[PDB]
Amino acid sequence: SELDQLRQEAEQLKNQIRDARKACADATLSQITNNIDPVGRIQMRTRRTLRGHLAKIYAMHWGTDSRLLVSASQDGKLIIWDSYTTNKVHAIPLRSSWVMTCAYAPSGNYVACGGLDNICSIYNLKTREGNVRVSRELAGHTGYLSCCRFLDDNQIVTSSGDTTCALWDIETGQQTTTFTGHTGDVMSLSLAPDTRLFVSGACDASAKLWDVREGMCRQTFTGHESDINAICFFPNGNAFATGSDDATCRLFDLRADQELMTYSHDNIICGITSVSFSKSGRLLLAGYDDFNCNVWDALKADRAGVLAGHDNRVSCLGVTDDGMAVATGSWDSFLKIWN
Amino acid sequence: DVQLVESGGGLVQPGGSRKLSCSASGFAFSSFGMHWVRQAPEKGLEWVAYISSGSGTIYYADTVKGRFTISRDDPKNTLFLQMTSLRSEDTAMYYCVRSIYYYGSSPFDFWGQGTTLTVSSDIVMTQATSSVPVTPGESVSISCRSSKSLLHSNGNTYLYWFLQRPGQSPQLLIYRMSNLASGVPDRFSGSGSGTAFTLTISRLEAEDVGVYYCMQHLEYPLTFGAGTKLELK
Amino acid sequence: TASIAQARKLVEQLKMEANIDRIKVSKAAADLMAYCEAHAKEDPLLTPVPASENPFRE
Amino acid sequence: CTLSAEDKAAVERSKMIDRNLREDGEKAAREVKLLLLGAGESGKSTIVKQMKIITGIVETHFTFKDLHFKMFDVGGQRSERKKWIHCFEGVTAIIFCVALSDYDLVLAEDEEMNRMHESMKLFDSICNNKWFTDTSIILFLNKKDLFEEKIKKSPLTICYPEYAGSNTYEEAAAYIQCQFEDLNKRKDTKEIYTHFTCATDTKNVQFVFDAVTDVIIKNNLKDCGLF
Amino acid sequence: MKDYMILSGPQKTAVAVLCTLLGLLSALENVAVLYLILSSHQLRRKPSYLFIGSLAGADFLASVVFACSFVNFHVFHGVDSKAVFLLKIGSVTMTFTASVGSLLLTAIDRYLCLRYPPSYKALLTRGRALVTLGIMWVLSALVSYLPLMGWTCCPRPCSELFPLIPNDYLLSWLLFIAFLFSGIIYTYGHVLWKAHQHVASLSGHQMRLDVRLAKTLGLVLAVLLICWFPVLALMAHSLATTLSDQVKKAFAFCSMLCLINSMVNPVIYALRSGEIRSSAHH
Ligand SMILES: CCCCCCC(C)(C)c1ccc([C@@H]2C[C@H](O)CC[C@H]2CCCO)c(O)c1
Repeated sequence: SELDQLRQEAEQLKNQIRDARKACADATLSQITNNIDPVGRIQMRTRRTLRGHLAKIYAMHWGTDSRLLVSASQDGKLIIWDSYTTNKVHAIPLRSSWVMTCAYAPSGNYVACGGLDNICSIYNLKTREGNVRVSRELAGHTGYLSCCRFLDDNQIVTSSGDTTCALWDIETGQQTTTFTGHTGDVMSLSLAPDTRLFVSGACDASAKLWDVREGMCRQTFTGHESDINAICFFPNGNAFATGSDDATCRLFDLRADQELMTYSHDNIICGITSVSFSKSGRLLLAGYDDFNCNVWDALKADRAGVLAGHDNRVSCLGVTDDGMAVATGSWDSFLKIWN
Repeated sequence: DVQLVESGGGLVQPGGSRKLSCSASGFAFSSFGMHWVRQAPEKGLEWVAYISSGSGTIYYADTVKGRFTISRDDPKNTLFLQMTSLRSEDTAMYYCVRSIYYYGSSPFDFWGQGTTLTVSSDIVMTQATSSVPVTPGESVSISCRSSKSLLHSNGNTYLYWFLQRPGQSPQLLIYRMSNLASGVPDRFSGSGSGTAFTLTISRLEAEDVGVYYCMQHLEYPLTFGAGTKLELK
Repeated sequence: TASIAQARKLVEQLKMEANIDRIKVSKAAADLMAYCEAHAKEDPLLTPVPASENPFRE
Repeated sequence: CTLSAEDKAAVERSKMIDRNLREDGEKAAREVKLLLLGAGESGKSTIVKQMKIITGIVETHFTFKDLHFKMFDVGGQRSERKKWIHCFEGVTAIIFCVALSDYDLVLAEDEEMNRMHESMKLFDSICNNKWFTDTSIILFLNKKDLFEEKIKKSPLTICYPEYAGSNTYEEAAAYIQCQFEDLNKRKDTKEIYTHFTCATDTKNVQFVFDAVTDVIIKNNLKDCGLF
Repeated sequence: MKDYMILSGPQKTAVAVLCTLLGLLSALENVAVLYLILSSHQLRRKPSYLFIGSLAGADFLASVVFACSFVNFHVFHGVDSKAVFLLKIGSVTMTFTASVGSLLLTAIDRYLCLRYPPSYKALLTRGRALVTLGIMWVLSALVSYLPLMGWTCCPRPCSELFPLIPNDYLLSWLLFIAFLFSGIIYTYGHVLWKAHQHVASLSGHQMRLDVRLAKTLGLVLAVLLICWFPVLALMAHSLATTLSDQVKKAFAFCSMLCLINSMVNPVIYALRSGEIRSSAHH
């Protein structure tokens, strides 16, 4: 009587949104960027290899200084490497050896990690006692934490496998603003440069944009045909790129509320695990699971180059804040710095 | 809290042998490299010895090389300095110094309390200002010079600023310059040009008086310049 | 009763997503195009940096 | 050596960290990692109670014959399995527990599919998974006595219509075992070790130790180029 | 030393073509397996496969040096200088002894694969693989290059079968390699016994592992003791008597059993490995 009416109303709204998006597609990003000189071949070499892990590396995150990066591996260790000297600054033992995320705080005082234990553990790097202590174990998620990101030293956003994203108060240790709306498992979230909005790519083939103080989903982005595994904002903050299991990267723009262009190749039939943008936003480095990472031009579908040198699936890669290096962490226990 | 209680000093006849023990509590002694710093009854600070984590690297001063030995016992959280054939030049206050070395670390951040002991090619660090009078609320500028440039090829210039209040152990103010120690206020600031270095305090209080020591960590042995005494008017 | 409330939340979310203001792709694409052109000089990946200024020399 | 004193001490600290990491890796490499993947509640707790101890994921530690073990009761995840099942790639074996009493019961949630058919589907899904091609499976068929009394009082044709054997316990158990083992499409790079356990059984740990030693010996022989 | 080159006749062409053919193809097989192991970039991290590579390299060196020296010294009748003929004999003996030592290293690796299953990865690591391999190479070098250092057959008459080497040293090295075959024939005894113990223990609750190990190890040992027993037996028997019959010619013919063992080393050892087969296919 009413459930069918509600479903019909939802379908009519969905068609209305689809009609509205089409009216805004006067041109395409590929058509506009036709008269632009291609970036050409990008020959990035493995400058410095970071060895010492003994298991599969599932996540890494650079620091603000663009010199220190953290690495999370299945062996229960969290090494803070010094990329300039290939030095292990810290080795953090973990109570849970199953980790899927690790985040470096902008100030460098704290690092986070999480995984199948369903707890985000915040570790205090610089203190007295000369050790790294578990500052806070954030609990409340009912699923594995796929990705966590620091807003500041006290607020952290976490995505988990309960189809829910959460915003935490580290000092209080209590979930502050739950983010509901996803249908499948949330696999990755990225924070905007202004730390105001964040987009989470879930296993429902959709990426949703959220507002921090409001908890509402401003707008949802669809177009993928498989599970979204990676996500990353444009440096501007008005667009983001998603990585899925269908060998496809899609650049969604927030203001037009639709997809700009698709980075797909017929040769590639694997999935995509990690996606990041360069400092200028022209190159989209996507970490595929066919032992390779592909450097995609953001404005043109052409592939600039391929980052080869990993003997297993590439699981995590991110560009430094100054854009001077790319560090790809793969399933084989090695991190490679590329420039 | 973090503390370093050191004992084992006293009246020693010349030519004897007495060892110093430094008990470490409130921090991970194993991961910290420990130093011994001397202080004559009325002279400046002098570096003595240094033992790293795991005793991998051990260094001595030229005046104590082959004569003193330094060792640590990590399970017992203690530091040892066995001194042999003590002379009249060893009568001084020996300080237990805590140091760590990673990127962004703060070496020489914590000091002991002193051990009263009495006996019956190196970079020269200079501070011209022996005494400086000042009133509270003013601004000072303590100047220290080096005989060799301390700006390494990696961009890190190795100079450390310490403050020794009357009757208290030295406290780290500013490690490799333009870096503020964890705990000291924002009044202190340091700058330099490879050879000439300065420390500036914006506003002075009654607790900022004492003697300021500049130290170099570019290469062993570590050398302390003669301190600059700050006295109220 | 069990799911009649869930559908209303979905309808409200779709209503909120529908009323947002949208700009044409031509304006949106130009802004990304303009952003890349302005910041192209300060992109070490796009334009290789001389070894003197490259921290990862070896 | 074109390095400052602090740089040399940082290198020394990195070497000590690497030494500790190597020690931890040597300690962990001598431990056996097992993944517990029982279907629902088909006697998944009786086995861990029998093995003793010496939140989404549960780790059970027990030592037998100076050998450390690592069981991971990951069934309390309630998420999409294939998004985290590759974390367990490289475990020595998978301990799959199936209750033989489920041949009469029907899943409450569905009320249509037999519980043992659901267990068979889960076994098929996990045995032929790409991440677990070379990982042997230790099959546990619990509820021996309750299945005994059922098969004495009730027939097995409800769960397996294409059954020709008698109602005796031995033939029924053999048929269930061969039906479960037939689901293994990797007859060459995998082995299934099957044991029938009850509530009072105490040789389950010894059976698991034998199976794990067999798996490790086969892996070592393959690694040393002898197979 | 002309009496040592007593083998001649129309069979010279046959022995020459046999020597050159076996040496060429054995060197080809050994260099192919060496390249396949090195270029894989994954077999290097495996301690067993570097022992297999040591076997391959020792076999390649042995085949090349033995074939070249034999064709230069016997079929071509090119007499060598007394200073360098001893060096060439030392080189061929060093390569042969290193090959046997690599066989024993693979044997003890296969033993450790069963005696300490869970700790096998940690007991023999990549770092420890070379230190035991390097010591074997130099030890096999010194026992064979001892004549090069200070031994010029000064005491006791030189052996009849081997020119310019004493009967005293012949028993000395043969004892060294007899103990070296003693190790390889004993550790495989423990591998087959510990497999027998393990197979029976698991079958108690409810033989293929025993059968497979028996087949592979029996093939290895049968090849070794059918390609090395004749020459060692002749060497041991030559100590007692002068042995100046056609037995020296028979020894010259059967010395190519060493090259036969060299040919069969890859097929038996590496080509049997699944990873070698996969890497060769790819
Ligand atoms: C003498 C130290 C041990 C040698 C072991 C190798 C082997 C038993 C196979 C052997 C060595 C030498 C010969 C020939 C004996 C002839 O009297 C003179 C030429 C020798 C070969 C030179 C090139 O290696 C041999 O047939 C088998």
